[PDB]
Amino acid sequence: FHTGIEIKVWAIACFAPQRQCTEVHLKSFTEQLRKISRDAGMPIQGQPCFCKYAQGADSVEPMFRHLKNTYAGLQLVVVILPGKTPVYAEVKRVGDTVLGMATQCVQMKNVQRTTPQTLSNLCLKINVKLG
Amino acid sequence: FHTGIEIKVWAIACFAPQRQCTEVHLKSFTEQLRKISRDAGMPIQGQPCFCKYAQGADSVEPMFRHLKNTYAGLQLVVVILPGKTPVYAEVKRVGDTVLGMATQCVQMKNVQRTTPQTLSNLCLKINVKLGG
Amino acid sequence: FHTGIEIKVWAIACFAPQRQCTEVHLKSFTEQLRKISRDAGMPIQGQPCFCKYAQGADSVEPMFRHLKNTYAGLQLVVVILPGKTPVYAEVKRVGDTVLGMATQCVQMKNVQRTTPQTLSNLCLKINVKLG
Ligand SMILES: O=c1ccn([C@@H]2O[C@H](COP(=O)(O)O)[C@@H](O)[C@H]2O)c(=O)[nH]1
Ligand SMILES: O=c1ccn([C@@H]2O[C@H](COP(=O)(O)O)[C@@H](O)[C@H]2O)c(=O)[nH]1
Ligand SMILES: O=c1ccn([C@@H]2O[C@H](COP(=O)(O)O)[C@@H](O)[C@H]2O)c(=O)[nH]1
Repeated sequence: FHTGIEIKVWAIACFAPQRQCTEVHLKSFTEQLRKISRDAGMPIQGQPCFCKYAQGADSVEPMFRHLKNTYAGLQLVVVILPGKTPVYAEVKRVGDTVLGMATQCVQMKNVQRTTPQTLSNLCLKINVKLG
Repeated sequence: FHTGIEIKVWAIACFAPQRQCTEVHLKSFTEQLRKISRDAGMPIQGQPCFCKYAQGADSVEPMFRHLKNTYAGLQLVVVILPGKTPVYAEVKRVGDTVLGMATQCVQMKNVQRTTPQTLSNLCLKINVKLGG
Repeated sequence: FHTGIEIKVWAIACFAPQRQCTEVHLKSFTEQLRKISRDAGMPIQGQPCFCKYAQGADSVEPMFRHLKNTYAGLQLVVVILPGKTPVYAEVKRVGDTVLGMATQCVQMKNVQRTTPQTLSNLCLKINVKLG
C-alpha cells in the first residue's frame, strides 16, 4: 500500500445506462468513495471535474481525447461499466496505450449498490495504479 | 521507553467485520504503523505474517493456537476490536495465561482512520509490552 | 479458493415460477449442490432451513426480513431467478445494502437441469462471497 497519493483532478465516465445508474447514484457513490479514500490516506479530493454518460466502445476514444485535452493534470478517470462489455478492452487500449491516461473501471452494480468492501476493493486497485 | 526494538514476526487478527474494517483500512493502517514505528526506533517490520478476520470469543483460542504453532518467533498479535466486547477478556486469557503470546488490542475507529497521535498511543502500548 | 467454510444455515428463495422450476427440481438441485460442495471441502450442510416460492420484486424485502427474523445464524440465501428480471437488483439492494444478508443468485435454467460444471460455477461464487 502506497502512502502519499492525493487525487486532486479526476473524472467519471459512466458507460452504464443512466436509467440504472442515475446521477444521484453517481453522487452518492462519489461521496462514499471520497470518505473511505480520505480515511485510508489516499484522498480522492473534491468533486470530479467531469461526469458524463456515454454508450458504446466507439464513444471511448472521442471522450478520452476530450478529457486529456481539456483537463491538464487529470490523474484518473473512473469508468463505470454495464457488466461484461467490449467497452473495457477499448478503455484500456485508449487509456493505457493510445493516450496515457490512468483509468479505473468499476462495475455498475457496485455504483448502484455501494458497500464498504467494494469501495475498498476499488481504492486498492487505484492505489496500485497511482502509487 | 525502550530503544532498539525490532518487531520482525507479527500478525493481525481483526474481530470487527470486514464491512466495518475493510482491507484498504487494514493495509493503510499497516503502512502508517510501519512508518511511525520505524521513525520512533521500534520498527514493526514487513508485512504481517498473518492477517485475518474472525468473529466471537469462541474463535480466539483456535486462532491463537494456530498462530502459535504456525509462526515460530511470533512476537506480537495486533488485535482489532470494535469496542467493548467479550473478545477482549478472552484474548487476554488465552494470550496472557494460556499460550504466553503477546497481544496488543486496538479499536477499529483508529484503524478506519489513523492519525499520528493514535498511532503513537498504540506504539507506546507496544513498547511497554515488548521493550526489554 | 477458501478452505474451512461450512454452510450450516441457509435458505432458498425461488422467484422462478413453480410451473417451470418445480419442487422436485429444487430438491434435486439442493442435493446435487450439497454433494459437490462437500467434494470441494465447502460443505453445504443440512437441508435448507427454508425453501419457498416468491413472486415479484415486491416480495424480496418482506421475505428477507422474515428470514432474518426467523432463522438465527442464517449464512446464505440462494435465490433462483427466471432469467433477466428486476428481482435481481432488488435482491441485491436488500441483501447487500439494507439487511446485510449474503445472497447467491442462480438462473432457473441451471436448476431445471443441473450439470457438474454449472454446480461448480455456483460453488466458486459462494466460496468467494463467504470466504
Ligand atoms: O467487461 C468488463 C471487464 C472488466 N470489468 C471490471 O473492471 C475491473 C477492472 O478494472 P481495471 O482494469 O481498471 O482495474 C474489474 O472490477 C472488473 O469487474 C467490467 O465491469 N466489465
Ligand atoms: O472490551 C474492550 C477492552 C479494551 N479495548 C481496548 O483495548 C486497548 C488495550 O489493549 P491492551 O490491553 O492490549 O493494551 C484499549 O485501547 C481499549 O480501548 C477494547 O477495544 N475493548
Ligand atoms: O436479472 C438477472 C441478473 C442476474 N442473474 C444471474 O445472477 C447471477 C449473479 O448472482 P450473484 O450476483 O449473486 O453472484 C448470474 O448467474 C446471473 O446470470 C439472473 O439470473 N438474472
